[PDB]
Amino acid sequence: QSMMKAVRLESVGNISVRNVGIPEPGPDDLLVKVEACGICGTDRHLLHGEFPSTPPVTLGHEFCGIVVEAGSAVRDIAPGARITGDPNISCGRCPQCQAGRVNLCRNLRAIGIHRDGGFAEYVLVPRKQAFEIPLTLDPVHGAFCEPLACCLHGVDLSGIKAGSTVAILGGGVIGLLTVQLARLAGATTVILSTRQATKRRLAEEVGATATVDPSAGDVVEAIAGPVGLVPGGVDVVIECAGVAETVKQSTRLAKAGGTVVILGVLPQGEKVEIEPFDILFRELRVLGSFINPFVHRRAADLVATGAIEIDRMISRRISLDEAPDVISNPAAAGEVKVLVIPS
Ligand SMILES: [Cl-]
Ligand SMILES: [Zn+2]
Repeated sequence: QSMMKAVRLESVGNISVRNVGIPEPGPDDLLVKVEACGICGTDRHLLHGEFPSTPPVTLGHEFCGIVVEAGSAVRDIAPGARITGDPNISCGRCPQCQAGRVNLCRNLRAIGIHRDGGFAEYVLVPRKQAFEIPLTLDPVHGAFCEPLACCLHGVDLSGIKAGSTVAILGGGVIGLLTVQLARLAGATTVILSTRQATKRRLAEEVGATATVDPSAGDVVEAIAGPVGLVPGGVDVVIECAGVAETVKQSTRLAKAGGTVVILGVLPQGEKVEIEPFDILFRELRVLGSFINPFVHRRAADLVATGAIEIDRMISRRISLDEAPDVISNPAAAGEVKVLVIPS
C-alpha cells in the first residue's frame, strides 16, 4: 500500500500531519501531485470551527500540480499536464445553479473543506474543477489562481474600468492582488490603506499609485477630504480586511454615484452601521462578492501570461510538517501568502 503525508483536520481544534493512502481516482477524477498549496485565513477559521467543515479532512484549497493519473472517463487531460484546481464544486441541480449563480449553490462542497484538499502529496480533482495551465510556468504560480479568481470576481462586480479611481482597504494578499487587478482593469488611481509599512511598500511595487497609513490620521480625510488624495471620493472602494472600521468608512470614501465592494469576511452576526439617507442621496452601490463563479479560467490565463506579479506575494515556503503550527498560530506580521510545498 503506497502512502503519503497529509495535513488533516481530525476534528475542530485538532490538526496534524498523518500518513494516509494515496487516493485512487474515480472515472471523472484526476489524481494530481501537488506542487504548491497556499494557506488561507479561512484555514484558521476552519480549524477553530468558525466555518463549517466535514472532519476528518485534509485542508488546502489553493493548489496546483501535475496530473499523474486520469480516471477511465477522462479523455481530455492526460498525466503530465499541469492543472490548477477550482475547489468549489456546485451541484448543478439546485435553483441557484440552474440560474447560473453557481457560487450560491445551496449544496456547495469545497475541496479542502468537505473533501480532502491540497495540503498533501496528492489530491483528487474532479475533471470539471481542473484548469490546465502551461508546463513552462513557475511550478508554484498555479496556487494563486483561486485567490486571484476571488479578487477578479470582486473587481468585475466593482465596475472598475479605464480611468477609474480606487481605494483598497486592507494590506493582506487579497488587498494586494486587488491592487494589481484594479490597475490591470484600467484604474489610474489605486490607493491602498494599511497600518503595516511592509504592506504599503509592497502595494507600491505591484501597482498602487499611493498608500495611506490609518495610524497617521483619519483615512476618510486623507483620501476623500478637501485636501485628500482624491477630493470628493473615489469611484470604487473595495473592503478587503473584513474589519468593522473599514467596512463602516467605505461609503464615505466613495464619490457620489460610487461603488463599495465587500470582499473581506467580517465575523458572522457582527453588525455595522450604514446611513440609508447617504446611500440614497448619493446613489451608492454596496455589493457583496462571493468566491469565484466563471472566473477561474480568466484567472488561470492571467497567471499563464504573467499579467500578475506572483513571486512578491510569496512570504514563505514551508513543508507539510510545518503547516499545522503555521495554521494553528495567528498570521505573522510580514505574512502575505505562505505556500505549503509537499516536496
Ligand atoms: Cl487584505
Ligand atoms: Zn447547486
